[PDB]
Amino acid sequence: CKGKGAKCSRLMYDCCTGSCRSGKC
Amino acid sequence: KYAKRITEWPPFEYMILATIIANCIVLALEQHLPDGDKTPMSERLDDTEPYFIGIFCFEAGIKIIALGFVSYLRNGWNVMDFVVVLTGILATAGTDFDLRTLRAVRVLRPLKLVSGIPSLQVVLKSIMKAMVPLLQIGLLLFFAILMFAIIGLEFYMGKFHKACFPNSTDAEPVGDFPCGKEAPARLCEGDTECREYWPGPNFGITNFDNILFAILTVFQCITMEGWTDILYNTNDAAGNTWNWLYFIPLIIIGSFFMLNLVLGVLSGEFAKERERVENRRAFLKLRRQQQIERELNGYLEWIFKAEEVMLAEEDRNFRRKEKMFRFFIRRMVKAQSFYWVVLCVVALNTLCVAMVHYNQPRRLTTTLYFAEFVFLGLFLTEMSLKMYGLGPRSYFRSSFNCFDFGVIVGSVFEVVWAAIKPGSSFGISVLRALRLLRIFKVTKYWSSLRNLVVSLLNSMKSIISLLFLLFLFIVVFALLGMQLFGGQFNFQDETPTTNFDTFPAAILTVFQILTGEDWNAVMYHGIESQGGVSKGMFSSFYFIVLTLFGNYTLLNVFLAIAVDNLANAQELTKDEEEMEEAANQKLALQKAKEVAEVSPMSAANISIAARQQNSAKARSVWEQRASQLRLQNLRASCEALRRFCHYIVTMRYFEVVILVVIALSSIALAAEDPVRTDSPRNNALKYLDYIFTGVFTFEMVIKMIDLWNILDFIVVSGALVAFAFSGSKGKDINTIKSLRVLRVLRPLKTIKRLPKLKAVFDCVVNSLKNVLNILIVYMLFMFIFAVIAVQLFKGKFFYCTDESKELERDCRGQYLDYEKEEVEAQPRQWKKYDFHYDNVLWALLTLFTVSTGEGWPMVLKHSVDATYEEQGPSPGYRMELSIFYVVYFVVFPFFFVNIFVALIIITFQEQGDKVMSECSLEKNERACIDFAISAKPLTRYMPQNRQSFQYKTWTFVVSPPFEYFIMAMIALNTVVLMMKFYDAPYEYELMLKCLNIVFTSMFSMECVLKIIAFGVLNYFRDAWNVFDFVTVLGSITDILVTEIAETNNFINLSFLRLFRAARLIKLLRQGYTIRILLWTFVQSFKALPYVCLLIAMLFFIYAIIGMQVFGNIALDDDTSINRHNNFRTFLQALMLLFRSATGEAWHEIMLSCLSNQACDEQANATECGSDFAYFYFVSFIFLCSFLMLNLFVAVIMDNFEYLTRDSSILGPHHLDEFIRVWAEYDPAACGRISYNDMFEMLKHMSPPLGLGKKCPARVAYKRLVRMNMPISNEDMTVHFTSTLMALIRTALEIKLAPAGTKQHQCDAELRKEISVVWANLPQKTL
Ligand SMILES: CCCCCCCCCCCCCCCCCC(=O)OC[C@H](COP(=O)(O)OCCN)OC(=O)CCCCCCCCCCCCCCCCC
Ligand SMILES: CC(C)CCC[C@@H](C)[C@H]1CC[C@H]2[C@@H]3CC=C4C[C@@H](OC(=O)CCC(=O)O)CC[C@]4(C)[C@H]3CC[C@]12C
Ligand SMILES: CC(C)CCC[C@@H](C)[C@H]1CC[C@H]2[C@@H]3CC=C4C[C@@H](OC(=O)CCC(=O)O)CC[C@]4(C)[C@H]3CC[C@]12C
Ligand SMILES: CC(C)CCC[C@@H](C)[C@H]1CC[C@H]2[C@@H]3CC=C4C[C@@H](O)CC[C@]4(C)[C@H]3CC[C@]12C
Ligand SMILES: CC(C)CCC[C@@H](C)[C@H]1CC[C@H]2[C@@H]3CC=C4C[C@@H](O)CC[C@]4(C)[C@H]3CC[C@]12C
Ligand SMILES: CC(C)CCC[C@@H](C)[C@H]1CC[C@H]2[C@@H]3CC=C4C[C@@H](O)CC[C@]4(C)[C@H]3CC[C@]12C
Ligand SMILES: CC(C)CCC[C@@H](C)[C@H]1CC[C@H]2[C@@H]3CC=C4C[C@@H](O)CC[C@]4(C)[C@H]3CC[C@]12C
Ligand SMILES: CC(C)CCC[C@@H](C)[C@H]1CC[C@H]2[C@@H]3CC=C4C[C@@H](O)CC[C@]4(C)[C@H]3CC[C@]12C
Ligand SMILES: *[C@@H]1O[C@H](CO)[C@@H](O)[C@H](O)[C@H]1NC(C)=O
Ligand SMILES: [Ca+2]
Repeated sequence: CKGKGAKCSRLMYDCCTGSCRSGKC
Repeated sequence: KYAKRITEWPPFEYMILATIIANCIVLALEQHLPDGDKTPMSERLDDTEPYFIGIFCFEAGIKIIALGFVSYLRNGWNVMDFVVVLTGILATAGTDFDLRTLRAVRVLRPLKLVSGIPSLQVVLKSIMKAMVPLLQIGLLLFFAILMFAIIGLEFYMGKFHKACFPNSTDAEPVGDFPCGKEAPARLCEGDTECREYWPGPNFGITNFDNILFAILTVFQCITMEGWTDILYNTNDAAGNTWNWLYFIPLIIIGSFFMLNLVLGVLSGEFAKERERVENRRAFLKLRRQQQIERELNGYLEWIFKAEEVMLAEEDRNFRRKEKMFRFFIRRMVKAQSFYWVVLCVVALNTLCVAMVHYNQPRRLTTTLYFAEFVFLGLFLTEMSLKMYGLGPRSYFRSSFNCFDFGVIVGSVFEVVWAAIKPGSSFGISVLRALRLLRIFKVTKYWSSLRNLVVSLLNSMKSIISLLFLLFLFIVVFALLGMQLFGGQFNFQDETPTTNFDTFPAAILTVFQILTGEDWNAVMYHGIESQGGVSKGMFSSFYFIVLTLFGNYTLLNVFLAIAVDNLANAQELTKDEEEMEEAANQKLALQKAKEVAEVSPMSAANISIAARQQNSAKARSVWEQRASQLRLQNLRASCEALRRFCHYIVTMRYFEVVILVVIALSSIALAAEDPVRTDSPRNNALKYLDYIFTGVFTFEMVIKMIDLWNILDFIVVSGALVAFAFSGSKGKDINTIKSLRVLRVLRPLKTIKRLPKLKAVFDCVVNSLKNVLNILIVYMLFMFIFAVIAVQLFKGKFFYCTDESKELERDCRGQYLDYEKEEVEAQPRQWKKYDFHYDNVLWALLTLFTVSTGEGWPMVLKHSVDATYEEQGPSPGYRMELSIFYVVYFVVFPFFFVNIFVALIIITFQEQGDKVMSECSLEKNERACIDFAISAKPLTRYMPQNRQSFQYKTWTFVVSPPFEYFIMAMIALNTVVLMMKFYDAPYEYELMLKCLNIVFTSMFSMECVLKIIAFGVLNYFRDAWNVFDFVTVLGSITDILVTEIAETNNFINLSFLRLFRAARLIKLLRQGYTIRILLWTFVQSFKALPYVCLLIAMLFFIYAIIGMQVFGNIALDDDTSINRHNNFRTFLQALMLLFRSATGEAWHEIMLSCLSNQACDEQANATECGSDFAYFYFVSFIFLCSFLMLNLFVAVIMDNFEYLTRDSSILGPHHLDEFIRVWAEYDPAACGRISYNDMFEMLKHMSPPLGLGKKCPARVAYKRLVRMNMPISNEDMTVHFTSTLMALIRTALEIKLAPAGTKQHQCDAELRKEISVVWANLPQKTL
């Protein structure tokens, strides 16, 4: 999964912790 | 003709249903790939279309030569079949490029099987019967959305396009948030600039550029899905001073009020439908069969006792020995000893299966492994013994033993399965904990709990049909989404888990959208897939329909079921009491009728024992309305030092000073700095706390020198200790914080000080006590699911920081991370996901967060990717496990929450009267009579001169053409007002401004003309004309400020633009049904202010506690506690609490403050944030919601008589129409009016009340004559005191017609029911 501060997509649900807000985990 | 009779034999229909099912399976087997790729299996399946089309054409061809046409085509289902087959034929023969909209019709093929099963058609008709009253509500909802969108068009239009750009190199915004150019907005950080044009936050989709975008974003904001993101964008684009004032009402009016209205209308519809003859006749049958079984049980007990006596006397003096053993066995399983032993065994089994956690000792694993076999054997032996004793048929007679037998066989299957293949566990041996429900038998709440299950089981057909009809519509929408966005979500880095490629993925996506979680994100992604915000917005219509008609369809399926079954249960329970007591008394009548030789003392025994059970006559308003509806339906069918302290406490002007001291202390709590502890303000508050607690201890000693008192003691002593430890060094800072937090109990002292607030608190407590039992059942079921999830998922929620490593021993060292286009070395560390199922408590927390719907797709992904006990995730390893979550969603958030709501609705006790003895003959009769009692005959105040000028203006203004023209002006003004957009041409803006000018001038013209038409004080008498005057002067002020020089840099004056947006309420008059509903609900809301005060006090207490405990968390971004959502201030804490109450990321906020947070720089502490949040957030979501659910019902019941109208004898609402009609004739009061007007007046009003047709006029001709009439006085006398009285007195509860002689008794009864009205009616009664 993606780490803290990494660029993400909300609909991937691939942030290790937290949600994908404003395009960043 | 001849073909019809010889082909409609049932196997033909069954063969057609099989074809439809096969076609559905083929449509489910399809697969979609991007960029024109195709699987070979799709090519194979495409060949099957001609067969299905030919079969459907044949089936629709045989019906045309057996029913004709434009009668075969009379049925709508036949029309749908015909259009489906026609589109199929066209698609087969259509080689042209235009087939996308023609191939989409195939998604209606599953609906064909609804037309083939008439039971499904009946169920669909029943479910859609409740959506007709809701349509008006929807209209109101639309009126809300537009009304806010226009406002959002006037304040936030073109505000999200500025962004921080580096120095104009290639237009790459450093951040995804709007910024402001040197303003109270979010300033750019570093060396970037707030440049012009940036698409927007969510691909430029959520904005207020024109009316369509505004409507879409407002609708997306009233579903409480991502509204906080838009709030934060507006905050950082224009300052957070006033944005809340736009969004809190929009949530309050658009979400809470709308849901309350929908909830009330649906409950009223259910109540009205429950008392139809076809449903009452089935309920009577269900009750009669239960009553027969209850008697038969005791009679077989009689028979068995006799049989064993016979056998004993025969044997006392082979088959005999085994028969005696069987009788002894059949008696050792019906004793309390066996009951308690088996219950203790079940409890021990539950305790041992509930200790399973991750990384438990091996000894515990082996002990539980052996105990599983021991318990299975014990239960097997108990089942066999009971079956041998009672007998097979008698054993399976009870519905509870069938469940036990099924659980036993499933447990045996699980044991053998796990023995032949060690590994995963199905989780069936935990279901034995449901047998623990037999603890309710020894209670007094068995009948209620057991009648609900008897009601449920009686409706397996309806529930299955309803549950299969919900699945049928979820499968139709999944196929439609597969046709629309199938294989088109690869326009980014990776395809999302929420896609429409396969059928399982599409149906899971549709289910997730139905649960409402992250549906707006899927809408944005699908719009981008269809292409940009320019040409892709039409696809958004797919998600609106799925959201609307999925949000209220579920609420129509699951609430109705509950509102039915629970209600049935209640009735049954109540009946089972009345059918008993009314019989028991009869026995006491026979026990005295049998004895005449001795003075019977049993006659008085029933008299003294009859009033002990008649004290619990609760009879909630639902039951009273049901009884009245039954009466109406049957009637319609028939017609066809101690002294000194005592003086101090008893002083009348003493509670007020204590109350104001409490309030001042509460405000002192509110105004505090959690982070800047070393502040002069905090020192002042410390001083005030000294004086405040000093006065609290001063009012305690003297109050005790002569339950709630304990509370006061703890809040006084708690502060005392804090003061004792304050005059020294930092001794026990933990206790210091605890005692400071304990200070939040100051407002609670008011609960007993205000009688109304205590009353509403007691109402909340009674509501909780009315549902504690269902609460216990819910907790047991959730514990069972938690244990199942622990068995399924424990240990499998671990991961490595790089996805290449799947084991802990490999997750060590450094790894190359490819982020921000710069490879960097990162530590390789083995971590665990935030929400897991390691033990039963963690599973319960995770399942609670899932039940709230927040972040449940994330845990679904983590559960699907789970592989093994100590391995890392593998994507899509176990998709079938999603069944679990789906089942969970069907049970707790859909079924149990709805039965909670229904149980609170049907058991809501009357609080306004608190007694059943006022007149015992009037529920709405008195309400409708008081309407004519209070209001005097208001007139229009026609001119008294009518010379040349004032009469001309009066006639012109009151002319119906004038009001037509003014309503047209309202419509054109609101069309022009929503016609503005972003970056419009200058001449376009000038034209809009000129239209506003001319419209405002016209409205000022009407406002000044009504003055000379009516008068100065006569115009402002009405509360609406003053509103028109205020809004037109506001429009004039705004237009003068816009045209003439504007306020340069002083206090802002941009709110006046709202005034011209207030004219929409001016067209709300024409909604005669909408206006009365809105007024009724608002008036009910204004009648219950103390429950709102209780909710506000809950918010205040929780905000203060959160401010004290979590106030000094670091404001670091990228977490859930940041510059937008924090506990820093009282207002920020309240906003955070509101965000959690609606529910946005409350679990994320909970995780963001737990005991290991980097702490604020200015804060004096080094470790701030506690694990109290686990309680803090979980209780709040419990409390707030409950209070809200108590508020909503408290309004709904207040209007229940309106929500269950069944308008045939409508009297409360027709008085206003009668007044409107009568105001045309009467100039003023005048005392009395002439004779001729009333004869026409009887026809001027609505005919339904007084004469439906020409024939009922005879009854009217009977009302004016044949009885004493005020004709005894002057000939010209009013009859409004004698006509509408007569109609409302004879329409219902009519008794003076059969006799016509005992008028004085009825008059005396009426007068004594209105004894204190200051004797104003005496003249009206004549
Ligand atoms: C179904 C019924 C629906 C109707 C009822 C509910 C409606 C409630 C919401 C009404 C709107 C409230 C305000 C919404 C916008 C908030 C203001 C905002 O975001 O902008 C700040 C504004 C100017 O911002 P900016 O452009 O930065 O200033 C110039 C830059 N140098 O700064 C300002 O000066 C803005 C001032 C805002 C208003 C001040 C207080 C008004 C009080 C309102 C009372 C209730 C409303 C009654 C009327 C309802 C609508 C007709
Ligand atoms: C159905 C009724 C009988 C409820 C009974 C409560 C127990 C089933 C619950 C509550 C206390 C829970 C225990 C309290 C907390 C924990 C976490 C955990 O304890 C540990 O210290 C090990 C964790 C680690 O070191 O990683 C093991 C499960 C255990 C004791 C729980 C197992 C399940 C328990 C025993
Ligand atoms: C109101 C109720 C009755 C409607 C609930 C809808 C369910 C019937 C749907 C929605 C979720 C669907 C589930 C969504 C995803 C999956 C996994 C899927 O299994 C697979 O075959 C995937 C394997 C693969 O292809 O890799 C189909 C079953 C299941 C749980 C589906 C079964 C049908 C479910 C349970
Ligand atoms: C509705 C009532 C009972 C709620 C309590 C009133 C709240 C809204 C009032 C009471 C006292 C007020 C505080 C008084 C003084 C200050 C200091 C100032 O530099 C920032 C605002 C702040 C911190 C105020 C915020 C709002 C406040 C906390
Ligand atoms: C009895 C209750 C309502 C008292 C609440 C009154 C509030 C509004 C009063 C009480 C004490 C006051 C503070 C006392 C001292 C200071 C320090 C000064 O450098 C700035 C103002 C400031 C921060 C005051 C702001 C207003 C204040 C917080
Ligand atoms: C109706 C309720 C109260 C009791 C029945 C619910 C429980 C016992 C049932 C409902 C649906 C079931 C799931 C259905 C399918 C699967 C997939 C399988 O590969 C593992 C087990 C698993 C995940 C089941 C576990 C048990 C389960 C969750
Ligand atoms: C009720 C209807 C018939 C009248 C009210 C709707 C009017 C105000 C709506 C309907 C369609 C809308 C237009 C739809 C498309 C565009 C193109 C865009 O680039 C600028 C805005 C603009 C020009 C909109 C302006 C507002 C608009 C004209
Ligand atoms: C009314 C009851 C149930 C309130 C809930 C009490 C429990 C759940 C709360 C009360 C105070 C809390 C403690 C407050 C502070 C800390 C310090 C932190 O570094 C670790 C957690 C720890 C130790 C918390 C654990 C949870 C805790 C003990
Ligand atoms: C870089 O930014 C500064 C100020 O932000 C501006 O004056 C300068 O012109 C920019 N550089 C270029 C090449 O335009
Ligand atoms: Ca959500």
